[PDB]
Amino acid sequence: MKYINKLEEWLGGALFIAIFGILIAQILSRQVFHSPLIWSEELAKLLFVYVGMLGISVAVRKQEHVFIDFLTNLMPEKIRKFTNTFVQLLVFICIFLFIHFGIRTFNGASFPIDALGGISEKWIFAALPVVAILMMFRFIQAQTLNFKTGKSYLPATFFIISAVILFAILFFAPDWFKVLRISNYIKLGSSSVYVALLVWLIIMFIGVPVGWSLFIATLLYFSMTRWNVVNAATEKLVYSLDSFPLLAVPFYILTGILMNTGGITERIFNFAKALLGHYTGGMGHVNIGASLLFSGMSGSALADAGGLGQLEIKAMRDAGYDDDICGGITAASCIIGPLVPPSIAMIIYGVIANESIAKLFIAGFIPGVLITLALMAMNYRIAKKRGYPRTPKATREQLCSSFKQSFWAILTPLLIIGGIFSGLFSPTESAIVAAAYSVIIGKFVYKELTLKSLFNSCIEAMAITGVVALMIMTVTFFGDMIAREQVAMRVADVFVAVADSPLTVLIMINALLLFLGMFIDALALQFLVLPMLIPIAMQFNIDLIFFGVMTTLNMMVGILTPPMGMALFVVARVGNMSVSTVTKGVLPFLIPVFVTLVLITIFPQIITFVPNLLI
Amino acid sequence: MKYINKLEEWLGGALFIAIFGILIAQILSRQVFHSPLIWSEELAKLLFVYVGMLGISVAVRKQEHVFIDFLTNLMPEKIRKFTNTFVQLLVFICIFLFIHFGIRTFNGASFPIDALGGISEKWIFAALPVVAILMMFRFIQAQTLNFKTGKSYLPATFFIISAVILFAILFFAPDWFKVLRISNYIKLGSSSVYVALLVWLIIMFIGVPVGWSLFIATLLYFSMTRWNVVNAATEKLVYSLDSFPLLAVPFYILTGILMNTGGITERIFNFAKALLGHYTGGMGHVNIGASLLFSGMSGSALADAGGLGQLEIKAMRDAGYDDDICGGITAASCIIGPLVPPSIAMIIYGVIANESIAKLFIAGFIPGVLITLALMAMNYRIAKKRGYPRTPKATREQLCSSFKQSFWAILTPLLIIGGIFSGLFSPTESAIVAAAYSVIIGKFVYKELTLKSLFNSCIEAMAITGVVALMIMTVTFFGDMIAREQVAMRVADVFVAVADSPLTVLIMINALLLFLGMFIDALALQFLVLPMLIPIAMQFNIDLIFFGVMTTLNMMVGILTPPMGMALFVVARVGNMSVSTVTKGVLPFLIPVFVTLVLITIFPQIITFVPNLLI
Ligand code: NA
Ligand code: NA
Ligand code: NA
Ligand code: NA
Repeated sequence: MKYINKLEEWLGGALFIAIFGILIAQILSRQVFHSPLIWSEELAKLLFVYVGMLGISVAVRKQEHVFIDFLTNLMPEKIRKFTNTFVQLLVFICIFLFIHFGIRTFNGASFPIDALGGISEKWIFAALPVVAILMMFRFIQAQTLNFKTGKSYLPATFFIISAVILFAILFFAPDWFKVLRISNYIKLGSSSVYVALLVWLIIMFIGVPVGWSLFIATLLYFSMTRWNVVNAATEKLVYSLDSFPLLAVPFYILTGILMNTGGITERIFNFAKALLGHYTGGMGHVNIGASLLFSGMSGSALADAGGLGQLEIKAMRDAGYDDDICGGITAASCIIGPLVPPSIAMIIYGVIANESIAKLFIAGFIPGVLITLALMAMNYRIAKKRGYPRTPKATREQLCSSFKQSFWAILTPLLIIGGIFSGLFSPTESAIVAAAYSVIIGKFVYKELTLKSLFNSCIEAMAITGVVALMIMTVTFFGDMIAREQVAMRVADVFVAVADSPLTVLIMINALLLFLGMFIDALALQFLVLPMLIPIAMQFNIDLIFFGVMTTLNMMVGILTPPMGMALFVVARVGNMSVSTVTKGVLPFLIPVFVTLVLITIFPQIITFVPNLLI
Repeated sequence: MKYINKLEEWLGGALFIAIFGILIAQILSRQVFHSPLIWSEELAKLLFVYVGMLGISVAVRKQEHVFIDFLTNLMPEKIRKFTNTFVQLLVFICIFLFIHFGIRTFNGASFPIDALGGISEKWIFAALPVVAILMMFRFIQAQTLNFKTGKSYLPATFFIISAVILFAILFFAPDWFKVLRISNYIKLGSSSVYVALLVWLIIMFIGVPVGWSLFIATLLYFSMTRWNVVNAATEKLVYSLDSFPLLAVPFYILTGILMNTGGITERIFNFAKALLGHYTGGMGHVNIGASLLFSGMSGSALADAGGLGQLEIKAMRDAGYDDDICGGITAASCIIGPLVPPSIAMIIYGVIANESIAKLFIAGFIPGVLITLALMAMNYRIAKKRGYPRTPKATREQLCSSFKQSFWAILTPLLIIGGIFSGLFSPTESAIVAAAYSVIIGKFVYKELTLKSLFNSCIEAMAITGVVALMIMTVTFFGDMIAREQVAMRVADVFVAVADSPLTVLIMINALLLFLGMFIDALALQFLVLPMLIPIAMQFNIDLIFFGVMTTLNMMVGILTPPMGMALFVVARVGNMSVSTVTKGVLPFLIPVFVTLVLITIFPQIITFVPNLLI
């Protein structure tokens, strides 16, 4: 079907541009003309729903949804074939039920959209089935290649025939499906939730994506007890994306993509080198400072690691640094980005826990500074011990010229931090302002931007957001089961004798997260673990801002821990060195991170005092 | 199918607003910032193509396409049933072939769109089939109502079955249609065009719409001689709408609709009454002046007749004027609008004849003033003869206040005329400027416009333009047949002994048009007659600007001529009087119009000298 080969990309880019313009107009009108608008937010959320659905469809087409690949890599090809067939079957079922629930909920929408002219909510609720059909088509398309390469046992015609038969049964004899209700045959009772979770773990491990396994577990739970209750909970699937705080993700991603161009990074690194280059430790300090500077704009670590390593490692190697130490420094300095705001992890945690993003950012600011100072101290100690030389002192004129060149680029982090801390802007408004400023600077003051490049960047940002959107909707759906069955209360009742001692609970949770982070990627681990943990945290009367900061730091420590750390692989690839050297170099730099984690775990006041002062 | 019940309206309104904004930006940038844009025109035309197709679809759904209804009104109901079935059959066939040719031409599009980034022309050519499917669905929908009320013999299931069978044949064995080629059975030869024209007339009279009958005639001609040649000509169907001069129609219509509000007309009429009300003839002069003022903004006569009669007739009746005279004045004064620019008829003539719209607009101004002066003279003569009284002289303060009130509204005609005459703007730019100014005035100075009202007005303007678009495309298609066979040359060769005497040819053409205008509406008559007349005019070396002006005046005279004059019916309805009295009152006022037509026919220098001076 060649004439619909770019529908999602083009339509999503158009919607993205429209939303960007709408929010820009809102901010400009409110701040300058003192003329607040009452429809901009509603329209932006309405469009964002469709943007998210389109991103999900693109990800489904390209087979990019996140999944756990630890046990998969240990399987033979023959064994992998069966499991890869099974996961396609499950995803087919998931998309079918997706379409069904979308149609039903669209038919059920009644209330109007006040503050937008009284329009009906059907406009919001219609995005689900319309894009679900396209997702089904994309899945069928991908099955052709899957079977062609020999990775699955099922062709596309099988799925087409099954879809036709299922639609016929649905539209002409739905009462037949009442034989797929597990409650007919066995009454499990209270153990239904435990069985559902047990099968959830297995299907997740065999290779099914997290976003689909979270849906399958809830469907099994409802089928096990009483099916007709699913209709009440199915509205959350759509209501989750209609959120204003969640809207800041794509714009932060776009800002990072725009600022990650080669020209800007060169200026920033040149300034940092001219500044910090002449001290004992030298290029290590330069690398840490550059990472800290880029943290204020980037919302992720791997982007920083893969954007600057080629440049930094050259300087450190040339100065006289060993390969293992330089790899370790490059890998370790990357975790600053997710901690210093803005940060995608904090946004996800706030959305899941219904906490305010601004307080999370303010609370998490300090740990970034502590980690940076500790890293500088350790780098100084190592460089002094190993007897490296000192680079020449830079003269003033080079500092002046480097600062003059980098001025506009380095101004952005101050913009964002001032906008958020002072309360002038909300996080979404701050993201919009940063994106607009970056676009202006790229187009005019550096000439590196063009309209086609901007459109491609918007498409890329939407594609990235699509992966997160599915997990968000499904985790919101799964939280319904978790809360209804009161799993947290039962777990707390089981874990007696540790109450009144929250320190032991924190230690246990930290140990569990540290152990799990060795084999599972951070992004999947967050969604896997948070829904079960947040209610248990609320059970013991643990502050949620501090809990969010602690969990985010503990998960970011994961990308450094063998076997499976993305930072290690990226650094080894970029610097052209064996992963063993990178690992041995990182080992000496893990002590500061562990010490910081211990300090914040035992002294919550450190985290919790700044946000109260500011808010 | 409830959830697609407003698709055309909403999408077309959105596209209309987008085009309006694009042209506004182009004009503002070029005139103020001296920064010409090279993509605005291409984008506007590309969007206008889709707007026109959507309008055609809406008109097809509502059954509003123009047709000749003279012979139809004389038929019994039982005899009307057969013909009404036949016309549905023919329209079904026409839409089917429309879809087929759209698909073929979209597949055949190769060249790119320079000045728009090199995009492919498939974007332009894709509008045809996509909307043709929707037109087919709307036709099938309307057939249900048609059969329900007993006006046709065929249900909708019949058409659905026929469409399915025809599509199956088209897609799986198209070589079967080669039995529908009339050239297999009889080789008519040179008489093919004559036979096609004869059947064209025959089917047109039984009530088939003009737009479909032209297409049917062309298809029959091609099938009669050699079918495969149709593919070369089918591109004009799409290329006709991709025209910049044609883009001025909807915006002039929108300007008229916006300015036809109750408040503005009240101010204009109050000013006119305060100005011209105290002279022998009085309210007649007032009515003529008000019509002249409204001509500069309105592009049609019936709109002026129906938007002002209720107010004018009251004043004339109260003054002491008889009913027949007041009806005659009201009916006669309406023909100023189509003559004084802007005018839709002149735009259509220029599009069909490839002449410049600006020259036609400048040339048609003088007759619009001669007619007004002659009408004033005749009204004075009648009022003096019948001994009506004189109204009191208005004092200065009322004149000052009426002016002060109407100032902004009455400014618009000067805006348009100055913009066009001075060469500052092209007609499309002038239309855009007038629409923007009217919107601004309605929203701010007079506080009468709202976004919903503007959207509804845009929808109405698109609906009106949809009717014209189909006739434009089909007449462009039919011109190919007319030019290929050289009908004009043969007609000229038949009509020997009149060459070297263009006066006799003009007299013959004028007599024919005057005779035809008695039974056929002006809008249908223009498309019916122009395609054959224009080549014959070119044959005799007759200037085309003068020919266009003369034909437009001759056709506008039609709406006054019984049996069938729309002006008479509208005036009788609005003034609540019998059509016989309206006719007998119009009779005395037809002498000035005939004298003006004779004068311009015998003295082309009256028309042809102003445009040469200005251009
Ligand atoms: Na960050
Ligand atoms: Na790890
Ligand atoms: Na006019
Ligand atoms: Na007439």
